[PDB]
Amino acid sequence: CGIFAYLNYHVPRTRREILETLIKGLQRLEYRGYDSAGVGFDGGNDKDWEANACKIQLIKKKGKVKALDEEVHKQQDMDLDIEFDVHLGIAHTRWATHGEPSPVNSHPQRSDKNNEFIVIHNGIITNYKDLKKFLESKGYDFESETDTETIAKLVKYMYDNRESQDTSFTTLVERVIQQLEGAFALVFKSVHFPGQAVGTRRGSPLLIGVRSEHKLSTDHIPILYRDSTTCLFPVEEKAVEYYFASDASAVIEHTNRVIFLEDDDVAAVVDGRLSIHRRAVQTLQMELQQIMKGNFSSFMQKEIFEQPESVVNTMRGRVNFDDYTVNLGGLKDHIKEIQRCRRLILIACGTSYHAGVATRQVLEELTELPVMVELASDFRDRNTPVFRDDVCFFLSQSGETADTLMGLRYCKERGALTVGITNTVGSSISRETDCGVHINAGPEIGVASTKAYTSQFVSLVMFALMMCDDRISMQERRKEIMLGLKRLPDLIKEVLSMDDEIQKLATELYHQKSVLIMGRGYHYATCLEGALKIKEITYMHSEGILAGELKHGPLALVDKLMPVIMIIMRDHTYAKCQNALQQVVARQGRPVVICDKEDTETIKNTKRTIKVPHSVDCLQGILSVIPLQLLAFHLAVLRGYDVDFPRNLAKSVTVE
Amino acid sequence: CGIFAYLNYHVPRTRREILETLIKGLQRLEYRGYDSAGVGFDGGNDKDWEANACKIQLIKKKGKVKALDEEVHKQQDMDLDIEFDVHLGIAHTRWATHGEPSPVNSHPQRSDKNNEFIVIHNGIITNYKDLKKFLESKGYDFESETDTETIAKLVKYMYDNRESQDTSFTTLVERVIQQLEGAFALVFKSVHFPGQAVGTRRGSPLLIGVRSEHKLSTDHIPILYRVDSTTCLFPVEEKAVEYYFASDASAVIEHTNRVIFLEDDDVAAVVDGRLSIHRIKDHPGRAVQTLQMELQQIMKGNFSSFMQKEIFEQPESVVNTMRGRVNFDDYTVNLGGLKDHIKEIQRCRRLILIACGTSYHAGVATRQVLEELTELPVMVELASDFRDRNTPVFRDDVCFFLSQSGETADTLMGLRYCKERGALTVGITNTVGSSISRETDCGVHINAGPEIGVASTKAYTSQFVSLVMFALMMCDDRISMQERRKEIMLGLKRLPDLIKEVLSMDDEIQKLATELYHQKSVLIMGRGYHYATCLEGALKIKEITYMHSEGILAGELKHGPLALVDKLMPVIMIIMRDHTYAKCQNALQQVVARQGRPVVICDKEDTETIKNTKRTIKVPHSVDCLQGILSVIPLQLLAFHLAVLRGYDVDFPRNL
Ligand SMILES: O=C[C@H](O)[C@@H](O)[C@H](O)[C@H](O)COP(=O)(O)O
Ligand SMILES: O=C[C@H](O)[C@@H](O)[C@H](O)[C@H](O)COP(=O)(O)O
Ligand SMILES: N[C@@H](CCC(=O)O)C(=O)O
Repeated sequence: CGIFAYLNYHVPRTRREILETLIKGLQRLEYRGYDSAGVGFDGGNDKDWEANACKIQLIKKKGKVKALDEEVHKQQDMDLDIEFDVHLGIAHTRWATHGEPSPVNSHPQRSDKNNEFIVIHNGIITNYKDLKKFLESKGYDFESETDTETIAKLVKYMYDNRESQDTSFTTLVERVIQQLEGAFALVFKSVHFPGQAVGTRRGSPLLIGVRSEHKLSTDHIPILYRDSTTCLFPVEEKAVEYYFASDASAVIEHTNRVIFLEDDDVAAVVDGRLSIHRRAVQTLQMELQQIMKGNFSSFMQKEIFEQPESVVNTMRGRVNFDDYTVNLGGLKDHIKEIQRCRRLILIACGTSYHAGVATRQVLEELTELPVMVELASDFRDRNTPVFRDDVCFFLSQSGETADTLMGLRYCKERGALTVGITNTVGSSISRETDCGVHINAGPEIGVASTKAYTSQFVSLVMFALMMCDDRISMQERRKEIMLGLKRLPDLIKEVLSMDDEIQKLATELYHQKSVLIMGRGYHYATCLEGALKIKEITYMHSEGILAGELKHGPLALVDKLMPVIMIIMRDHTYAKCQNALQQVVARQGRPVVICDKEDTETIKNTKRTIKVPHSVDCLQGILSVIPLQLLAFHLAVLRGYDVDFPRNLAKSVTVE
Repeated sequence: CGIFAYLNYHVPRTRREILETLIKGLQRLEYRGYDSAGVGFDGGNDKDWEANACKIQLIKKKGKVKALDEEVHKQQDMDLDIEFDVHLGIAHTRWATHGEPSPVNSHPQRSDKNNEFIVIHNGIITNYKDLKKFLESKGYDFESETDTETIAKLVKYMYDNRESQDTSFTTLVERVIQQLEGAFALVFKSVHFPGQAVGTRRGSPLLIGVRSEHKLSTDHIPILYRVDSTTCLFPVEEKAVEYYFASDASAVIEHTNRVIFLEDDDVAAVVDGRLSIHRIKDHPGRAVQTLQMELQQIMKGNFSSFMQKEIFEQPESVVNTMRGRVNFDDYTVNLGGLKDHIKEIQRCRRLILIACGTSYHAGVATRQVLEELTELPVMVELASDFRDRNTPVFRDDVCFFLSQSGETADTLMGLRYCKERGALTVGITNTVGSSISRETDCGVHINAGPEIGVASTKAYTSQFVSLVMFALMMCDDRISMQERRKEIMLGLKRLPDLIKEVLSMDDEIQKLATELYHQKSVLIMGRGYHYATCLEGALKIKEITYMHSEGILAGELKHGPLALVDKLMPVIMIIMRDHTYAKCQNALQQVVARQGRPVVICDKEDTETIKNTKRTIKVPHSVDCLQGILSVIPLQLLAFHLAVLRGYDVDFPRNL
């Protein structure tokens, strides 16, 4: 789900300039949820913009944002020419995990048939059923099945029972959040408070961007508790443009000056002045180019072919190849205490969990500690034992995944040392961990993680290299690995140069219903992540099978018709991988083998081979997964699917 | 693959009776799979059995044992009425590895055209190439492509080059095995040692059954290192005795339940009707022990298949697993196999469960209750991956090895890995005498009865119960857990009848089987206590039905796999009444929202889901940590019925 609102205070914008700004903001957030969308602006057709703030218009439609962008336009009642000196517009894209993504269930919600209060919500209210029965008895009629409607029908209830004729919009919102349980990020708009917006959060992101050619009155808004030296506003004049949003990608295009709110911070823009109730106006360290497709037809394709660069960025300022030293600044004050601990636990979901499987072996090798890799959802169901001398890693590209974040607080309660491996600065997981590392792979827009996986991979390897930098016996092993990392970017380029060869094989498989991907050792993770990618964007039934497990049942599924992909690399499991290949062939399987270029034996005896360059055994997983990223991509194109917006989900599961 | 030899010593038997005994022995060994069988016995039709001991007749044939029996009685030049006071007959079922199936490549292999030496072999001789070259240079011509023939030719080489005219049959075999490499179980017969038998093994099971109406000299055979009445097994006051060599107790139990399990490099010899055990390496020996196995346990009975029998007898096998171990009269659990080690186990700091296939699923299915009741970390490992990674193991680790057969290579090698690192090892097995039950410090025999079916059915649920019972032992001193222990044990008390209740819904499962008859994929979704149910049910349907069933952790849906859901993909969901019930309902709403129409396995009294879901398999409620047994049985049956509908033989391996 995404939030975006545009408040232009004394900056004349026509009704078209505002709508094209709300739509453009949702496009920046569409990857967080594209099942439905909606906008909320002022209606009426009066030249004097003052006589129009009493009429709220809601345009909501099922589908992606492009379905809403067309619904907004070509309307017979809205005149897109009205100049507004002051105006507020709120927008929202929804990830409909439940029920149908109907316009009635999309946001902004309303509080009545006249739109006196409209709210956009990101999160879940854990007691909306109680709030629904209380509001129904007082005389409020509910229309939608969502939990957001109980927030709109309630802000009006606090308005219908106030004490003074002019209670601030903050007071109303403050009484609402006190009756709301769970997490939420809200942005209000009302006809009673024209131009005023109220943005409160609790367990969900919500920042406020600001732009103005004039000087700002301060850079540290003082949080208040229920004047000219308290609010953020232009000094001499009134020209200012605010940008409420749940992410920074929707605001960077307009300005890089935002104010990240905090839990229970009730921001309020009144008379064009931003004030917080119950901060720091800062510069974003992001360039627009980072969230642009460039010359690629899709974000996912860009993010795959940019892995040579993102790998370099992950190691930048951390790996020195002249003296073979590794230093992760985020762990300098804790590395000593980590080494005195007795166990590593890696906790994550989906592709981030695979990154742990991909590096478990080398972590065991170089730390000599037990390494346990856990799926966050299952980790929580079982109340896994955790102790004070456990070091718990939490791998999360977004840094907001629910099950991973709750697992973190579970481990903190038991006194464990917590470490965050994130791709998002200021995220919940990066803040609430004792320490952490920012993989610094750049923004990931494609729903299917690609560079985030390889960057997590490299990051966990760098940690392993630190944990053994005092072992004489492991010095040569460290050198081998670091020389591999030095050569890794160019080898990734070599893999990407086989893009057309991968595309050809894709034309041989796109019609199939299933594909089994088999590997072991360092490439168990490879066959799991490759199977997940193909599931996610192609919708083929791909499954990863541990090669050593074939003989124990799954091999019965292999015949001449069942597609099979095998991974056979020149590491210590080569002979065993060859035995698995022989078993597949005996069952009449005709598999595609991802192997090393020098593996002449495999290349001669196998028709379809993807020949990747050889790297260090504990790094080869990075090179062996990329062909499967590309394969998943091409298969999706052949089948007529979008690689950036796979069906039935969105990016980052921030609510469970 | 299957070995059987019958030695009647001063127990008169006709040639017919001997041949019928050999055939019957192989019939008990067919369930392992094979492609050819043969027998070796004394030829000649001289009415005096003593003059026929110099003519070894062979009858080998490609095909099933039934065809062999027809060839036996189809011999015009053979008189079946000759009575042998002393005679040795050997039989074999072959699973070809070296040399295609054929009469010549079948066992017994002979040393020359006169059959001076014959041998039956289970396994593979690795250095059979080098050995064949050597014997050919010495003037021995080979007639088969089997590695086994080198054994028959080599024993004649030692005989031909013996130093004295009276070198023992044992000495010859000792010199043969000292030149062999690989795995083998062997039974030798020769004209130069009439009436004598020599058995030896290395990495392959070989046991000896014994029967006599007279008292035996001992129940503990002492090892003889490189003779008289005080050193071997024999009937005391008279000569009559019968010996049964076999690679599987199933071929012996109908004649006797007193068996000797040989160990690696043992050379067991019967000379003058007396059994001695030799070795080349407080006094070691081999015990004559009693098996509680019965012939009825390895017979289909009234069932049409072993799979059907072993599924539907699970009420009885669960009861047998608990017999003598659970006392519902006073809420106590006592696994006798752990008496001398339960103290040390409770002082250890981590549990590691190591297994393959369905046995690994048994660990996943009990991980949570083990964590809960032991409060120790519990790590569940796939044996093949456990080996590849050189997983850290410590002296204070308790390592469990789950294995129905007790011989699975990766599981067995994992055991020896942990033993080297000083871990306390525990075997959870279902086969007496197996390697894993021997080499572990202690163990528990799940006592499910022999598993003859190709797929693990009762073994899985008996492993499940066995690990729950161990968990109940580990917390028997905790006041805070008394109630929980009582709840679990009253569930075990009621479990047999609840299984019967699930088996009474077989008709409902058949209806589901016809609905999936034409389907190529099915997703089985669950979490918590039923994660294992999803993985195990998915494996059964893969192994038995040959369709692409996959287990998906419900909590992982929104992280990618949910993209497979639509109106066409068959889905089975598990929703039981435990603490994850609300999260399972969430997963169901996520599937339905994407046009999925899943079949739900739920509690009988879950009225909400039964009304909102078309087809539901309604199982009875048990304790949360025991429901996995009830929820997996409908999936066992589903795989069974789908296979029958598609014309498959559920008792036929496939996995070759
Ligand atoms: O390709 C799949 C996605 O990348 C997905 O599996 C993702 O990994 C999780 O939904 C959470 O990821 P983060 O917690 O790292 O944001
Ligand atoms: O239906 C599944 C099979 O039974 C298979 O997965 C089996 O579990 C393994 O081959 C391990 O066998 P053991 O239990 O003998 O180690
Ligand atoms: N390797 C031997 C015996 C195989 C077996 O049956 O175990 C052969 O192929 O003849």
